[PDB]
Amino acid sequence: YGSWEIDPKDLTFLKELGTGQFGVVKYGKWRGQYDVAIKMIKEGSMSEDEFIEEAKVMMNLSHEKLVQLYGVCTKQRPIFIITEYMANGCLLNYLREMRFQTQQLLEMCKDVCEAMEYLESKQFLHRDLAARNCLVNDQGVVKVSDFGLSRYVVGSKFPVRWSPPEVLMYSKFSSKSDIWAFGVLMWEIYSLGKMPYERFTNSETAEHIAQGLRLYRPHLASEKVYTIMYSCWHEKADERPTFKILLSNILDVMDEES
Amino acid sequence: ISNLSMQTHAARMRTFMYWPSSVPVQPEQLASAGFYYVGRNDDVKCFCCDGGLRCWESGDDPWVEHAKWFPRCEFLIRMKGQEFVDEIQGR
Ligand SMILES: [Zn+2]
Repeated sequence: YGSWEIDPKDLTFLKELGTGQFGVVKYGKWRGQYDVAIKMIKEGSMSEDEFIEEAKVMMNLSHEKLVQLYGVCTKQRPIFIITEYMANGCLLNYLREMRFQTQQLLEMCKDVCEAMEYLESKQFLHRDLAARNCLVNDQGVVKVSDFGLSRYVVGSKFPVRWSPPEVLMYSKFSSKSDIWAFGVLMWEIYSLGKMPYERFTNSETAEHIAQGLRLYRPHLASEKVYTIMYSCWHEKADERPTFKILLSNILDVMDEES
Repeated sequence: ISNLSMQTHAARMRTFMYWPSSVPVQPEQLASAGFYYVGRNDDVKCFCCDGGLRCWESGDDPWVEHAKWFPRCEFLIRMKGQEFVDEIQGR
């Protein structure tokens, strides 16, 4: 109910959470009872007309490992995307802070895979899958966030480290551009918040992933766990796995460890 | 203006005293592009647009990175002009 729209008069701003990729995020109460995160979407970057109509698709997605979108405040500038609050902040700082056991690291990959498998079934694209976008709740569960927003609006920018060769070269987005982005995310998880291709610049990285240079096996990644994330990086996007295939490769290693 | 205490180049240049030597971008071209050192890692803020930048790589131009991320900045435009910004943003 409410037409996916929230009355901004029922939103109480309690504390600032920080600047996200697509706007500044605040913490508060919706109707004085529900803990929410209000994302104020940045002026000038967004068309607003393109978002207002197409957002209805994004809101209808419902999954355990997907940040619950509560509603949007489109009636003003900037628009506010009200979602559930994720106590442990983002995955990127969370790994960097911590030390987990390796079965906890694999489990995190499994939560993101289960959510990507869901979006894959609904023909939806995340486009920007990385540890900075995944959020962690008060229970250490990872939930995917910042999906699709990338499709509503430089020489060499940092997302080059997360993008496959067809994205660097022709800017071709598909379920295979997100399979690759997931393998890179598995690498960030096993490397504990490390930067992908840390020894290379934004521009060097492009003419290296293009040549066939891949991420080295993280110290905590077993030689069979590295096989799963290496599956994700096929030079030819067609010979890459599916979120259902990957989920079954991950669940195989959980039994072959415990 | 966000940090009024850093509107002068020489004020910004003092914050780069604790700048790591390892960072390959110069404190001179950072202070010239409106940036000042915040005190942690390589985090710099524009005194004007409050825009924060970090993870500086070799071959970076603070003015180009200023226009790549904060192009509507009322200082970047007053110093380098819209014709510089449009060439960077529209790349
Ligand atoms: Zn600025």
